[PDB]
Amino acid sequence: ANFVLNAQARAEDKQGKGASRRLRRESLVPAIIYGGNAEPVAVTLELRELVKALESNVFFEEVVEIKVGDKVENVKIQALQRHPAKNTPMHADFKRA
Amino acid sequence: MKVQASVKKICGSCKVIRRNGVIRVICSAEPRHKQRQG
Amino acid sequence: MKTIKVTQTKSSSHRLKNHKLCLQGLGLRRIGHTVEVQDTPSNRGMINKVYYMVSVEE
Amino acid sequence: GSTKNGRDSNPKMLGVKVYGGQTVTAGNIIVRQRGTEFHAGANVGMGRDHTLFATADGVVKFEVKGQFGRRYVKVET
Amino acid sequence: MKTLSAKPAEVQHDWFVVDATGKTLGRLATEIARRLRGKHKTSYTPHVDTGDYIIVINAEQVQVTGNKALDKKYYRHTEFPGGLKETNFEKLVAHKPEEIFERAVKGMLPKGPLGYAMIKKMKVYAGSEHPHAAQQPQVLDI
Amino acid sequence: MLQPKRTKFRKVHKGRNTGLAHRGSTVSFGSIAIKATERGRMTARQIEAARRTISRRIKRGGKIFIRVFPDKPITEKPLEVRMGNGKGNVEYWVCEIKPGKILYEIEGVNEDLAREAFALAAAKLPFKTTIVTRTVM
RNA sequence: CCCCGAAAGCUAUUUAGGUAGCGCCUCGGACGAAUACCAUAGGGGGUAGAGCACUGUUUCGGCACCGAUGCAAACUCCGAAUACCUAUGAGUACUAUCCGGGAGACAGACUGCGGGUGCUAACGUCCGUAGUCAAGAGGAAAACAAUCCAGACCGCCAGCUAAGGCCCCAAAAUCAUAGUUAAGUGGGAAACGAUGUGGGAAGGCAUAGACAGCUAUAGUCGAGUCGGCCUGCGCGGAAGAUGUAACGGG
Ligand SMILES: [Zn+2]
Repeated sequence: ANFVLNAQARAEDKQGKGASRRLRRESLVPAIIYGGNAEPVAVTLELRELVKALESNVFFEEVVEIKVGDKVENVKIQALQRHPAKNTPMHADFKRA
Repeated sequence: MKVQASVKKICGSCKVIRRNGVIRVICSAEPRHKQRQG
Repeated sequence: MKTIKVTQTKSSSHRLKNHKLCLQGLGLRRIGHTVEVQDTPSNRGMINKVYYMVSVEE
Repeated sequence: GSTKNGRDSNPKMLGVKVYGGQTVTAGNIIVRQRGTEFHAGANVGMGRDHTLFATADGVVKFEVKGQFGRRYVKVET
Repeated sequence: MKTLSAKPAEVQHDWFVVDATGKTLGRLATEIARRLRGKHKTSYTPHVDTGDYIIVINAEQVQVTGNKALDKKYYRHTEFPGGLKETNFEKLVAHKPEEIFERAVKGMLPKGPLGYAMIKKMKVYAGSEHPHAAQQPQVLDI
Repeated sequence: MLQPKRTKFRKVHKGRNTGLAHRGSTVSFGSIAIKATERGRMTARQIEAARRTISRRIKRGGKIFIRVFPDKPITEKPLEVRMGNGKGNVEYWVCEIKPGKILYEIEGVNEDLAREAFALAAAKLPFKTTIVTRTVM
């Protein structure tokens, strides 16, 4: 309800160090969703949306809806990786709620 | 006039301008706050 | 058995010894020279090792 | 002044001499080691200086075995 | 010998007059140098002079861009110690525009006897009138 | 002047400073922290000067946490000496700083005073700095 | 006149600019794929990185211990890519090994990568590894052994290209499209300062009238404007002696 992050599909050709660096140059953040009853799903998110969500404190406790096409996944933010110096978000781990 | 690489505003009566490529600080009330260059 | 054309595009004078030997094993002998070789993993390895100075026509 | 260092010992050329999958003959040395980094299995003997040698003709094989988890070298005929 | 060189005796030099009002000095000087050297003729020979006579009028109206009018410096050294003399574009154009054009063109012309001979075919005058009516120059827009 | 109480070896190799600081980049002992953004070397006297400036300007109204300690000795030949004849003697101690390394944290003081004090401290350091705060994730 | 073609290393020496054995060159005989490149299969590791389980070291707390946090060539619970060894195989290369006749050489240099020493100085010095010079011309970098491109059997007033370039000196576009700069920046130089100008995201306020000023919180004024963050290109900081001399010149 509060947060609906719009995600895309991140495939094998888009996985890897080179693909990740290209995506971050295009201002996109790779992310993974892992939870019970299904295998992990790799997705891509928008840096501006992720940064806006991260500011709010309730983002960490409330459930979030990740929309990829018609599919909607209800998850909670599990982990975040930040650049040591610049502090920009780089990767996110979500756990199904 | 003080000539220095770091010229900054001192009080509320100061103003920073650029004359012919030179940065200057001019103060209305105080004639000693005049700064040049930097 | 399919075949592939391979043309040498740059010089080999100051390259690594294994790269020169890969050229020799493929049969290239000078700039602009083109050869026809069998399409096998053994030849593909040599081609990939010297990709930067060859052109492959499939 | 001067320096009190500047000494070193001659090399001893230690290490493995025959690798796994290779063929050996009886008497061939397989491992030169200061201690028992590797232990002997079937058809492998140990010398006074902890050297491991082959007592039979065959193929060398390395493995990890035992509660201790120590490494063994053996020869398969 | 199937390729032939131009014969100096057979060369013909044509006269043209150019007006410098409002034009840019360097972009005019390049074309003047081309025509003086004769790069525009199919009979061009490096060791022969096949160019044309170029008169320049209103030379003191030549223009430069930016702040070059004030900041472009012309130097010259008398061989005496400490004898370096300096001037700038505005004063030099006011006093001797002929020198301005001479410097601009000699810089772009070859250095040697042939270059010295080639630069003689340029006549520069500050006014709108020239004394070469007898040669019947034609108007050239460059 | 921070210096290790004891050491196994008196003299160490020069080495090379590369990589980023994935450890020590998180505020963990206070509220507001100053963090380096490039790499370099920080000396004990520089550490002491920065700490003294910060403490003086905050007027001992909060707690300062120091997260840099100099443990790498540095040697220099005395003077007027030719090359050779062994390594030199120790003259001072330093700490390697990688980008992202946190240098000082402050707890118990207000953001304005802490930031202004960090601004004073930055004028003494030999590398660029930035200001960070505690965060959830 | 024709063919091939090195080395400046290891070991020892009253030895250090000498010499001897080995390594590198050449010729003859014997012997021939037993060789090399690549693919697949099998095999050991303790380096890069990382970590605190041993050794040592560091800070903050609660009772020599416990919680948190950081470091290491001579620390390791861990651990690559490469490199090295063995077997099988396609293709392409007279390869690999042995016996003998003749040598030269044992003062190297620069550059890139991993390091010790030095000041993370030296066209400095000492190792490993690859390229060039040495013993190699041609084109480019103005001039410039060691950089880039490229390996000169002889002749041609024929053509296509590499590095690098197309306004003139001087061969080739004053070519085409969309932007940035105003400093001749381009075409030397930092911490730091402040305004220039382009792009991006966010936030405060507003004709129930903000913002700069002027008049007694008001309003005779009529719509934008106040303050910040991330980025492209520019500005100051910038002093030396022979003569412009820090785009080769115009
Ligand atoms: Zn003032």
